[PDB]
Amino acid sequence: MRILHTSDWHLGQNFYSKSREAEHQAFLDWLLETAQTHQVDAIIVAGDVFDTGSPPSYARTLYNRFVVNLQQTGCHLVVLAGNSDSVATLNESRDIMAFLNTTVVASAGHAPQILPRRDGTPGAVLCPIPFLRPRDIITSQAGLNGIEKQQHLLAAITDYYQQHYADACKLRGDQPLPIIATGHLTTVTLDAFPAQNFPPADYIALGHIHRAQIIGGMEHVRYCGSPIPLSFDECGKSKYVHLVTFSNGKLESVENLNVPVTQPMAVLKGDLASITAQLEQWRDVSQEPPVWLDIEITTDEYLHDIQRKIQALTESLPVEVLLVRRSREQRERVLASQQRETLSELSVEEVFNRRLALEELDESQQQRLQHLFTTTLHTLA
Amino acid sequence: MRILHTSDWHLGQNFYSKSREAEHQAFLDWLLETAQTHQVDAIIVAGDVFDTGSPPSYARTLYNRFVVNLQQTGCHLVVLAGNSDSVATLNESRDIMAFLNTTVVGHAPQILPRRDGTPGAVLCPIPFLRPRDIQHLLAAITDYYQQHYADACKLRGDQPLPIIATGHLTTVGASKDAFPAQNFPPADYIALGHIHRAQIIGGMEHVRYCGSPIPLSFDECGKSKYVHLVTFSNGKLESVENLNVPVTQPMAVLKGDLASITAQLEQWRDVSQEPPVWLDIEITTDEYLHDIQRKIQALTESLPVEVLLVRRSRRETLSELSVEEVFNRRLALEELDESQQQRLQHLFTTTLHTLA
Amino acid sequence: MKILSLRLKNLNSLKGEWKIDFTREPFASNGLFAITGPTGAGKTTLLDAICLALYHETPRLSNVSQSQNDLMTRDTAECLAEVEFEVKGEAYRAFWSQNRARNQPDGNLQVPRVELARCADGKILADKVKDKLELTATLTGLDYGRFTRSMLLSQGQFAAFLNAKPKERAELLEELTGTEIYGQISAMVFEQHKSARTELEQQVEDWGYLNSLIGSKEGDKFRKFAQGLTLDNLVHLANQQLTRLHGRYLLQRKASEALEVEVVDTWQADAVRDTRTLSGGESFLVSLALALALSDLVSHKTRIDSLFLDEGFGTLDSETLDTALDALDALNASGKTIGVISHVEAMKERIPVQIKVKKINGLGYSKLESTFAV
Amino acid sequence: MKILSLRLKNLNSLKGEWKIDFTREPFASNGLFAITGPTGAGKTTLLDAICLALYHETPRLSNVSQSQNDLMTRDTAECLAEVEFEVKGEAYRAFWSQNRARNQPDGNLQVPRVELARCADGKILADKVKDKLELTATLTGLDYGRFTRSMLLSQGQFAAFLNAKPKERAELLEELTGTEIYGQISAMVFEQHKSARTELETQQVEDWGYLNSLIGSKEGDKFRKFAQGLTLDNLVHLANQQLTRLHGRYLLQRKASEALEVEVVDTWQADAVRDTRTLSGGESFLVSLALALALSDLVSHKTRIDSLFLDEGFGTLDSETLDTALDALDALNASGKTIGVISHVEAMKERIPVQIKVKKINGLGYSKLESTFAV
DNA sequence: CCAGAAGCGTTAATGTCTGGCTTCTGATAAAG
DNA sequence: TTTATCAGAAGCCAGACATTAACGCTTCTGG
Ligand SMILES: Nc1ncnc2c1ncn2[C@@H]1O[C@H](COP(=O)(O)OP(=O)(O)O)[C@@H](O)[C@H]1O
Ligand SMILES: Nc1ncnc2c1ncn2[C@@H]1O[C@H](COP(=O)(O)OP(=O)(O)O)[C@@H](O)[C@H]1O
Ligand SMILES: [Mg+2]
Ligand SMILES: [Mg+2]
Ligand SMILES: [Mn+2]
Ligand SMILES: [Mn+2]
Ligand SMILES: [Mn+2]
Ligand SMILES: [Mn+2]
Repeated sequence: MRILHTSDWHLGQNFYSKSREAEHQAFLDWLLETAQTHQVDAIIVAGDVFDTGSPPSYARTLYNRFVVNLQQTGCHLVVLAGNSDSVATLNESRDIMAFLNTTVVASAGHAPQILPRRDGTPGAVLCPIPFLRPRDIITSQAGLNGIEKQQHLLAAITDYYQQHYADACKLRGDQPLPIIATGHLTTVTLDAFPAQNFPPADYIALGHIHRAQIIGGMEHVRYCGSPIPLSFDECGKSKYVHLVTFSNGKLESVENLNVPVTQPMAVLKGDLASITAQLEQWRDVSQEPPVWLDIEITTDEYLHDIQRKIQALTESLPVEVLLVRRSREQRERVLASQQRETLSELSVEEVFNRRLALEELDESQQQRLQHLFTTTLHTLA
Repeated sequence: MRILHTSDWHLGQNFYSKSREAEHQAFLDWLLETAQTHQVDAIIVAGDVFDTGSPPSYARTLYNRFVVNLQQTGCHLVVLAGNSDSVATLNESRDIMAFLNTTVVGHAPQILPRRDGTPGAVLCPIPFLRPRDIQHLLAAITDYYQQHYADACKLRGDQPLPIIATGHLTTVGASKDAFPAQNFPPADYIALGHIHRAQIIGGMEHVRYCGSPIPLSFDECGKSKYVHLVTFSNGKLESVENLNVPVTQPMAVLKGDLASITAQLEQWRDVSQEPPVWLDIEITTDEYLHDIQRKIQALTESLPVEVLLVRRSRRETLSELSVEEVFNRRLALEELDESQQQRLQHLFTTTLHTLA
Repeated sequence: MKILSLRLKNLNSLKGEWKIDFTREPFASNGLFAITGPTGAGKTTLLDAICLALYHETPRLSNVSQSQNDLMTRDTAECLAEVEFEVKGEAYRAFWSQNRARNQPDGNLQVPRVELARCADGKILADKVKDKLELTATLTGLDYGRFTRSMLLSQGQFAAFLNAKPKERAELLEELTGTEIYGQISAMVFEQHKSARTELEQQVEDWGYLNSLIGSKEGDKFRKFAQGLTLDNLVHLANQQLTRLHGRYLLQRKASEALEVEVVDTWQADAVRDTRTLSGGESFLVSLALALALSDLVSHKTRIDSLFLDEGFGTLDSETLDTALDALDALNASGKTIGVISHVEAMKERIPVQIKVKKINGLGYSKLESTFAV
Repeated sequence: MKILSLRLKNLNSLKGEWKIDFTREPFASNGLFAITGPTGAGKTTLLDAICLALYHETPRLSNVSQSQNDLMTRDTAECLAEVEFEVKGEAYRAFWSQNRARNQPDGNLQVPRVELARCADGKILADKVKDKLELTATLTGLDYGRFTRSMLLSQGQFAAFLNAKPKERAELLEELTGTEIYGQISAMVFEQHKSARTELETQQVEDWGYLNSLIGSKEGDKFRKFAQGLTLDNLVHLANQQLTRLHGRYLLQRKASEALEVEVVDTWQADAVRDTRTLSGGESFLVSLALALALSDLVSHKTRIDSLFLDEGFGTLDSETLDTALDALDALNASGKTIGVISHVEAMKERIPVQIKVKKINGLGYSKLESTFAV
């Protein structure tokens, strides 16, 4: 039994006043495309299917066109609410979407269901658990502590998974069917989950982590990661919708199809001359999607209108700036001066020299600036 | 041929921070039930469906739970746009609803198939003709119903199917400039929206306003809450039955001074009404509005009712007056003259709608 | 809104965990209660946990976060503050707790945790800060800024309302009653004029005269002409709270563009004089009257049943202080539980219910009674 | 800078030409005096007439000019405050006065006739307003704000110097020393740089700009804050000794930030580094008191001043800290500084018997004091 | 019964500044 | 760990006021 495990779509996310509208749409056809090619029967998207609980109005149309165009294939789909979305937004369309093989289960305490296959045979045992809001399982009491409130939650979700797994043991019975459980949380600053407390399930898809990784050496627990880059630390990385085919009610394979990236992004470190060289690689070559950039300037110089120096570069180029950052975090103040000096006895030549020894500059600009400084002292005299 | 005719639902309506949740939820089950009683062909809603372009998140859940319950009826559903409803609020699931016999709306007309598969009638889906999308504003609306009547006449030809007309607009003559009632194209029926008062317009039976199926404001506390069940005879209208909806949330607009009000307050004493009865008390004194409500909260606690508003329709506060009058009060030190006061008055109401 | 209980631990000088309650054998009356103790040994701190657990912002410190948390005492691992406030019959809870990294007294400061739980069902409503503040605004009906001037009254702040910038006071007035459209129109009209001026870089007359009349950034002009009526409503409640409190003065809205209250001098035959020209005792009593009226303006929407206030009674006169205290007890004929913290020994003889705060003997901390310890 | 005599007429509730002198026998004894009475009897007015006369500005009001004389007692024609004081051994006299229109209780408020004259010389040293302001600035050595946060401390405003924004603290610290040139250097850096950068509508403007974020640009700020840090260190070194003379609770030290701030230190803890915004009320009053004394003692070398007028804040202490603070103030009046204090605290009766005890006329709306002072 | 002077009360040019406002870099809270 | 979002700071424009300088009204007051 094949399943496509993605998550973290983050639909309708504004990205420094830019959108991921066509950036999702050119993925969502590809996700629809690889379904019939690999003959999958039930896609799972485990979490963060919206950015905010009131998404923009097109951000449903990217999602509503997805669920109708799935019905050409007739393949099932499970949608789990993540931490990001308001639960009341996904339960807007829980009841109607049962007509379209789309069990969008938003709230906690839902009943375990049986996945069908393409021929109509039951394909998999599903334990759908969306992101547990802490209100939906635990009640607060008086007399608590600070740390203890986090630990009391952690035991509650743990025995919720032990309870929700035990329902599947009655529902599977004696048939050789695989157990698929979802969730939107973190695992192995003690705000995480211990994976040994996860149930003895056959495969547990998960979410909330954007780096696609195995966790704990158990291959049947896979953070599938985002299908597209949403940041500039993992921009140059790759994205993998997890393909898990099952064999005889057990696990066969974990295939990782890459995603064709439609919107190119890159990050640059260093100083302005190093940014000047890294901008030269886009000179002759052309880009039909305008490439975005992060420019982490680690400069020391003053650099009058540093956003204009960037703006002076990329006028006749197919490169788009989107952000620009500098290490403007530094301290500057007079020391103790051996705890004895008076300001009337120190001349202006001293405290100006006392102010320049705090920076990096050595020789050439210094003998230029001190002439520039002493012109001001004389032009009042 | 049975077709239900509703209009102006205004779902998720803010009502002085009180809700219209249980009003609709005790209506929507009743709505499909009468459709389940009489085995309707199709239902049409004549706009003003949601409240605003950004409805609250619960307001869809009544609307979708209506539609999934409509699938156990097998009846066609046609949803018309309104004046307050955007395209983007109804381009949300414009093709989700295609798989559930639910056509939603610059569109070609269509046929309504019956429960047994036969083509039943002819519909002219007419959303709100925005002048941003279409004297001159009166010019294009007038001939469009002549433009669409030939689209209505020639789509059937010699077929014995009745035509119904839709729309969501305003009409001259109907008590609460507008579309002329005498210029309507003589189709077999005209359903129409945006008028929350239920009445026949012009004296022709085939043109109608069914009003709102629920009371919206206190002032509109009329008992004439109807849904228009129409019947067709092989291409012609048979009749229209006005069906009374049940009431669930009673209101009471008490007027006068405290002498006449407190006498009316004992009418709801010891009756133990299971929904808290709502009020629009209209006091007529010269006392301060922030302190006249001090006596009321003790008087309303004993009764099983909940007050909603207090007004003096005759000092003054900010929760009493309207935006033009304080704007007109702000013209005390401003030279209104002739031209200057007219432009400010006309450009002001433009500015107030820009935030609307 | 009143307070049903309070818990804290290692807040400031009050080391260890302590928990006072407002449904016990003391506080069996709804009378006013005092808090004595040596000066600067945990006295405004018991009234600081009330601000902290409910709005994360003390009167003294601007904000507390993972950075810049001066609040919790040195060589302690965590802090917490927990109230039980009741509106309209139903209890609630709040729980702002913050630990240190690896429970070490010299470590980093982790992300703060909040609850806003219900006390009857036990269920919680907003486990995140940005939802907890806006779900206390719905609940109490009063925002943290409103709470600072219309409920609690901090030390050396009684100059809050009457010595504010007119934008500040007008904004506070627009947050209590009325609607935010009355400045939103000004903001939108400033956008209209900015657009019609960036075009032209009677077209002047489009947003020229109207912009000059009513229209500025963030709702200045028209919001002030709006609150120029709500102030004229509020001054009457100020008068009615004032005459039983201090009969020498009446208030009056001055007919001006910047809304400024104005004293009417009865002992000088209706002399008019500006409100900054008041004595210390008169300014404290008029600010008390104005805040009590300010709470009783939104009393029709939300009942506001509590009023804590710190030292202004050394500032008052020892003869008319008895008149002020008897008027305060006359305001205790409602359910307004009125907390008072000061040092006047005759006043603390008048106030029976004393939460005594014993300062430690050179330890460097403070304590409380064994009834409230935990 | 020690006031010798004060003479006012219709200040607020001191109707009828009330004068005091500190050359009188009860003030000639030591130089420590208290004031008591019912509230609103004009104690702040009595401490207000002197700053009105020396600067035409009060802590309560804003500006008493031709318009909006809110000071003057209701329904009288003229109000005037006049002072004879000393600097460097020799005496001077300031005289501020204001009429109504036509000697009537109401009318057009006229321009305030003022003067500043050397007493026992008959020499009108200053006649108009601005000349009087600048001449008493150079002749007293104190500005307006330096009077109202280092010598006179008004009630409820003692947290001004501790909790001002660092611009209007760097202002006071700049003016306190004779180093006001930085507020011209750093302004002229912006004057050169904005001209050079509007000349581009050039690596030289880049060097001007690299100076321009290395020092202050408009007003003083940056270079000014960098410069007064050493004077703040000198001031907290003085105030540390001043405060441990006062109460052995917290030391002070400067802090490593651009903003000219002072952190406190806890002797009992022995390792405390918190900001001053979380001090207690009584310790904040003692920090403002000792800090003001240190600021006054810093300019000891030129135009040394000897007076202190604490309006209120002693109620914020108790019989366990107030007594210690007054016992330390006794060491200051044993020195040449002659302080004064408004107090409602009856526990300071045994401390200070030298009173300017005032009275009210039965709730009529005026006041009076001992008729041995009145003319 | 009064005119000159002396002072007093009045208005018209100009210098500082308090208040929007805007442009910007800094903090804060949240999803990896 | 990074990304919207608000919050505070520094600088710019400007009208509002403070001040100074000049111009009639009243009043002793002398014959
Ligand atoms: N960072 C801190 N940690 C612990 N205790 C502090 C801290 N800052 C101040 N304190 C102490 O907390 C106490 C608070 O004084 P308090 O009595 O609450 O103020 P007030 O006198 O204005 O009511 C003071 O004794 C002070 O020494
Ligand atoms: N312009 C004025 N007209 C009439 N009365 C005034 C005026 N200014 C002040 N007062 C009276 O003078 C008193 C000033 O009291 P204040 O000296 O401030 O008291 P404290 O010394 O306690 O601060 C107040 O009672 C006030 O009524
Ligand atoms: Mg205190
Ligand atoms: Mg006083
Ligand atoms: Mn996500
Ligand atoms: Mn997530
Ligand atoms: Mn409508
Ligand atoms: Mn309508």
